[PDB]
Amino acid sequence: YKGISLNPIYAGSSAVATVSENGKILATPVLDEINIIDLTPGSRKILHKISNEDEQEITALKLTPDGQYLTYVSQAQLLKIFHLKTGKVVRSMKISSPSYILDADSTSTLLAVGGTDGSIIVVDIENGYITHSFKGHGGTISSLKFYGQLNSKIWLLASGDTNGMVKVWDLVKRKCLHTLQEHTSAVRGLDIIEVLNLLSGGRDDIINLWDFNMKKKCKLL
Amino acid sequence: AVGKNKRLSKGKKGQKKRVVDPFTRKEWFDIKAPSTFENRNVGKTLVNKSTGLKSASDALKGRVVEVCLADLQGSEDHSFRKIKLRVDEVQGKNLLTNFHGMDFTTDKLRSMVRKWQTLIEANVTVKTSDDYVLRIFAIAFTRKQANQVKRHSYAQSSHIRAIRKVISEILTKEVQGSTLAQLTSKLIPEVINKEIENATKDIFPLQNIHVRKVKLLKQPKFDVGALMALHGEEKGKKVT
Amino acid sequence: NIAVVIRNEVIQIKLLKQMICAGFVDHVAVRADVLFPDDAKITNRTSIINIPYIPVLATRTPNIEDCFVYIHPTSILNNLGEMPPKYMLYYSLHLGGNNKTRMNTLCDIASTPLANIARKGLLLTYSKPLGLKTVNLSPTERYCYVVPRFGKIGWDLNPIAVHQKKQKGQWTVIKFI
Amino acid sequence: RSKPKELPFFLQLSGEKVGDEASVREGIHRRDQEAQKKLDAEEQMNKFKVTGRLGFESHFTKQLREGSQSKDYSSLLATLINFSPAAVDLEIRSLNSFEPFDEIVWFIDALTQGLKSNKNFELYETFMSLLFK
Amino acid sequence: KKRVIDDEDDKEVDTTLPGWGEWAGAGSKFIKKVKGVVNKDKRRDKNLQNVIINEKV
Amino acid sequence: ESKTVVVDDQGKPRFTSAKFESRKIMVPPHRMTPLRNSWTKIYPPLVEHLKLQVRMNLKTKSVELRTNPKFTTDPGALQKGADFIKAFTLGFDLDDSIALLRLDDLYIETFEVKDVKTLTGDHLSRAIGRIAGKDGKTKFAIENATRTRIVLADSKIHILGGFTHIRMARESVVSLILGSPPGKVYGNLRTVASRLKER
Amino acid sequence: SQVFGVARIYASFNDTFVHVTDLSGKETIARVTGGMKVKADRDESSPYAAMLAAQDVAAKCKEVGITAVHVKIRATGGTRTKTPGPGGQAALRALARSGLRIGRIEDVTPVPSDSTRKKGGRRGRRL
Repeated sequence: YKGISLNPIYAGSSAVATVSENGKILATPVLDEINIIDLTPGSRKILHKISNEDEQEITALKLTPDGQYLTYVSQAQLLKIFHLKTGKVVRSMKISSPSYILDADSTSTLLAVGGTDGSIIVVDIENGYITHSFKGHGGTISSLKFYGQLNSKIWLLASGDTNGMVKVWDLVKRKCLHTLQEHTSAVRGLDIIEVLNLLSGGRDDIINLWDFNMKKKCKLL
Repeated sequence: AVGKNKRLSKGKKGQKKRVVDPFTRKEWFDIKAPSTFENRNVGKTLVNKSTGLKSASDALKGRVVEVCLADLQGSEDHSFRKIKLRVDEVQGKNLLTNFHGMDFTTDKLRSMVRKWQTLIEANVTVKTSDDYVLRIFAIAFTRKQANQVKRHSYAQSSHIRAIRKVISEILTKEVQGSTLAQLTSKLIPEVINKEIENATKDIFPLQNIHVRKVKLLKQPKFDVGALMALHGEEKGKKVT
Repeated sequence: NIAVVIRNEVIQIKLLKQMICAGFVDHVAVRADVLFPDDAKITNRTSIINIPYIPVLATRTPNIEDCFVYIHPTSILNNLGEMPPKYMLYYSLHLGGNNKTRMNTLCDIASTPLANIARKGLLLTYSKPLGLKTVNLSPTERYCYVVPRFGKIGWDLNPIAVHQKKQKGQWTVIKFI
Repeated sequence: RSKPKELPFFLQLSGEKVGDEASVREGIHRRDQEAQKKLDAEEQMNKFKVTGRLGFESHFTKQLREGSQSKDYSSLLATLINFSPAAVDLEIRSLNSFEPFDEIVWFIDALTQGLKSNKNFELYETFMSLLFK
Repeated sequence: KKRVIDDEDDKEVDTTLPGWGEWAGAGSKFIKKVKGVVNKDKRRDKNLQNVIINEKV
Repeated sequence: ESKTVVVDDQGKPRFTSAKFESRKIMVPPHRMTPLRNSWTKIYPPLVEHLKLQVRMNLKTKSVELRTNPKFTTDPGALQKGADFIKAFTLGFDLDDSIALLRLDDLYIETFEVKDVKTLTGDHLSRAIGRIAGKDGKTKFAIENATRTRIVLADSKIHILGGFTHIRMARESVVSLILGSPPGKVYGNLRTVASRLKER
Repeated sequence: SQVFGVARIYASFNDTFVHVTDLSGKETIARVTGGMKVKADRDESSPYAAMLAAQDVAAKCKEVGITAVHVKIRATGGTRTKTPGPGGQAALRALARSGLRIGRIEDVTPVPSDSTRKKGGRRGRRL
């Protein structure tokens, strides 16, 4: 008898799915592979399985806002960055900590990755070399957020801890520009909006809005 | 087995979907020990949730942690003792704990018990001045003199009974004159057993004299003021 | 590069001159006996001339291939003597007074460095393998001692052990030994 | 037919060799010898280290060359016949095969000239067969 | 002669055990004498230019 | 690290690039004399091949193994070392315990005659006699047959070897404890030995 | 700087549990099991099984954010045997390898002062 098999798409692993700016592209981890599917009205189909190893499950995965690069960290403590055009794993590098938080810039250029140890590293996407590594606070990282215009000179990285702490760091200066201990629990979410204002969602119950400046002006709005 | 041939039992009829995310719904609390020990901050524990402060407070009023005095005090030579603390008053992520019991480690007990000597186990039930009914087990082993030639060092039943009586009266006098915080303060630097030795030094030369175990049995009416003093008030931040 | 902006900062002379050769090929020359060595230590005082007698070669230039040259006076090696190395690699030749040609600037080099650089280049047309063994690992791959030709003609150099391969009908060289 | 006739501290054993039938039931050096052969080759390669100064172009191939120049191979045939068998095989094997095929063409011409000469018939045929080999 | 002098001489061994004192490890960080057959100073071949006597035998 | 952002085409940014652990294991006295006796053959494998600082607190009769943050390489080296010393303490020969270091799949299993069947006094002595066999012939037969090492303590018996091997050795030993005479046991041993050799 | 759990390693005679909990043993974090990682039942108490079990639990513990563990190994105790087996040894080795910081090892095997009868019967249990 002829047979056709329907396979599940988002299964197993506890990592968030991701999409580009257009619904056309979706990434999703099954327990060991990473389905990519083209979402087109009516003609929703698949691009390609990737099957590095069936044993270690994908820990977290990000898809750059333009459907060009996919970056995924596995249980083995190493990141694989994968080109979508050529459909090929371009680079790989260990990260010395089981990471769980990925964030790609609006521009397709930078990707910050943060893991349980507390140190986070931000890497150039196109060229597999990290820019700089942040020792950071001591708790397990909870979220990351980038801020930078398409053509600007200011770039900010906000990192949220499992403790009620959020550190805003400069990228062109790499200083603990402001250390904000305000939540009592983990900072699940983060967001930067232009004038500056900062958003921090403390998992306990709270959503904090900080009026903020490149200079020491940083108060609870 | 998760094998294909492991045939299905009544068993796997209706499962439940893993959607709860338990260690996202849960929460972290840190505990603190009384002021007798030196390192008071030890470890963290988990509470199911906080939606019921009923649940939070009740779980942490039932909790009982169990640490080793080496970890607690910094000196690695208390490796074999191991105390039990129970937390009963909680405030602001931070748990206040007091003494709840003692024991050795099974390795140390097997290590002390050797073959050519007598073991003596004394067992006294008492109550402190704090109204904490308590039970203390002590042990000792009949060592041998510096010019022994006899292979063994056995004591007679008479010497055994005399030493048991002495140990019982020493333990009860000490822990009836004491209070429970004072009891732990005595029990830390091995002073009761120094007394036991120094008292039994004329009946029979002993060795490895230890206060093997302490057991709480009854507790008095609770006292949050006593706890806070034993550990040695706050405002908020104007959310609007 | 780390630390984005750019700042300027035994010294292994062998590699230094190997590098300089990689730059300055092909304008090479070899000193020739015997008017250059201490035979010409006679007889002036406080200023001695050691008559430079050096055939310049470059196969890309068969005309000035194998031509006698005299040193430039401005060089710090102006008619100096008792200097060890044999091949001198120069920047540019120029004709001046007494209808005499001289080299611009120099580097002192020897056999196996010239061999390395020209190998990476083009000029070393090797010989048949050479009593000394010549082991073949596979029909394509063999080791062999070869004397190369650095050359209307050019000289040769010392024999070198070489790990060369057959491909495309020639015994191209992989690495030296 | 005339070639003559002729540990680690941390062991790494397997699930059947030691008692790990579990890993067996869920069951999950030639390159080393190649590396060692490379190494031996290096060993003789740098053990023979004579730096005597030897001519670039061998006598045989040179003589062939001016034979081609003069379009007559008499001397080349003379020396080819005077060779020793091991030699003859060595050079014929170690000719060249580049694009222009000049060496092979010249050798073929030499053999044809010899067969015209009507001398050493057997050795000229056998040289031709060796070249074809 | 040097060989036999050192053979016949009184040995002195080092009986230290790395350990018992303190950490005798990769990172960082008890002597007795045994009488030989003859001490070097007593041998009846000293001040003999070309002689080698074996007190051992 | 000097530092400036460079703005590339499309204006996008570009930058440039930029635990000691301890364990303690005690030693009984009757196994404390031989530890001193063969100590000099013990620390070299610990320090040279495992890079593991050692010590012996003879004022607490323990051996302390601590691993350095930088010198050691293998994380599991510490645990293998602890196991090796532990086996030597339980009473195995030095070279046997070294084998326990060398490999990675050697285990030690212990149990007791009262764990198998409650025996009292003279019966228990006879049972240990039946395990040992005259001049240890029986125990040596089992060890050679199943490629393991057996040590009888007073009543505890310990078996070192690979997993299935110690299972087989335990099996035979338990039969001996219940009371099958050494003749029948030896017959069974030679049968399983032939089968294991063929496989 | 770190946080500590307590890894309770129950090495039964024909299975193995590796149960990680918080201090005070109340809030269980991860629990795996021999056969559960090995789909058979000869091998449900095998060193390989326990090795996989401990590897996975180390994964889950590193999830939750606990970096060190004290360990309480255990045998079935009671009237049965009383010493942890190869299963427990394998689990311990695998986990320490996996790189959680091991703090303090104990053997909390329940040893009856005065046991009741044991399952065997007068003739003896096994074989």
